[PDB]
Amino acid sequence: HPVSSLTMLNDTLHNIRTTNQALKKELSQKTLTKTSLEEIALHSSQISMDVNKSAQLLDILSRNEYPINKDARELLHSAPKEAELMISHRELWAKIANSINDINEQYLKVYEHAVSSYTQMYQDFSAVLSSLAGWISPGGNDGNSVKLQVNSLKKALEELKEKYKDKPLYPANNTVSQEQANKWLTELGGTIGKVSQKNGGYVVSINMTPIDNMLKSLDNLGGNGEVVLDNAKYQAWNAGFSAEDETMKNNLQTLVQKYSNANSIFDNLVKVLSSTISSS
Amino acid sequence: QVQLAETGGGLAQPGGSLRLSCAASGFTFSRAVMNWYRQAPGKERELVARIYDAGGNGSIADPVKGRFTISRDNAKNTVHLQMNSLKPEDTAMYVCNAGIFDGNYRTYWGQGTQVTVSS
Repeated sequence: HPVSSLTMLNDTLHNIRTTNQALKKELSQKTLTKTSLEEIALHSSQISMDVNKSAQLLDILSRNEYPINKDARELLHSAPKEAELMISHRELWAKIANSINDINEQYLKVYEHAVSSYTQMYQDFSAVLSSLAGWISPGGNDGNSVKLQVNSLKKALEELKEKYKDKPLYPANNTVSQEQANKWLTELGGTIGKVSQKNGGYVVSINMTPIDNMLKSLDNLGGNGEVVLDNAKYQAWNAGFSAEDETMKNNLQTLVQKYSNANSIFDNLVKVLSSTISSS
Repeated sequence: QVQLAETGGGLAQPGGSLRLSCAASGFTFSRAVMNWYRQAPGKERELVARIYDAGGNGSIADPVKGRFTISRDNAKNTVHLQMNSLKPEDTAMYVCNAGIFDGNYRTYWGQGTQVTVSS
């Protein structure tokens, strides 16, 4: 009864689900450190590795025209819609190979890169937050006032925008049509991303409006380079500044949830496919 | 508006596998021979695989015979390149291409997808 290709497929599919469990846990944290992006990249690489071997094995079953019985073909209807699954054995095995490989490249890994790009932006922004305390010192004439290095902070925020002006949420490489970019814009979030023309194509860039709002807020504080704020004007500025930071924290959390939920849809496919192999 | 979107390249270990995808739109898919080419750094662009009838195995170039295979899905207007037993020599910029016979002979290329094989 055993067939080497089906044996390895079942083992490979099982390893994907095991990696999926570890990735769900990593995305279930509350703060993605730089070790977090390293762990994600590890799991994503292991998924791709096993997905690519599964495709090779399914490809063998296709070219050798191994039969898929009527039972195994019914289990496949349980596949999630995102997988896009009376045709021949050869054709169906091939469509399964395409399905599992394409849902990884065109769906799961799209959310992964969107998380990685935005995470890096927020980590670089957190590096600016670490330096904020040193840009705030007592006002010379009033112990309840503060002096803020507006230009120093402004400089860092402008360079943060430059550092990510060419690192889009989607796609990781090349460009896409305007229509395709707008599909993933409305999917990821219109306030999290922004469609931009790269060079005749289009990408979904990181929406840096919160940084822009911070910068417009700084400009409205008054000129000179340094500014002195009474306790009230400082609490008002810092309140808006902290709100923008929490907006970015929320945006990241939104992308992590979409990535995590996409991994579950991916996991559902693997679960269905494994049941199909157990009946072939 | 002919378009050829490619997906699925990247890094791979020697001996590993990859399945590149080429999704086509803007022309009558039945009047098009679909090809995969590749170009290593400093070398010339060379053919990899070529398929028209989705029911067969198409044609595979010599440097990848017995390792690469190609398939076609006429319902989705796609062709896939199953790259097995990868070698560092396979490192190149892979790009799909359509040869369209329609009164004139026209051919279109995609943006390409990088494939790097290394430990």
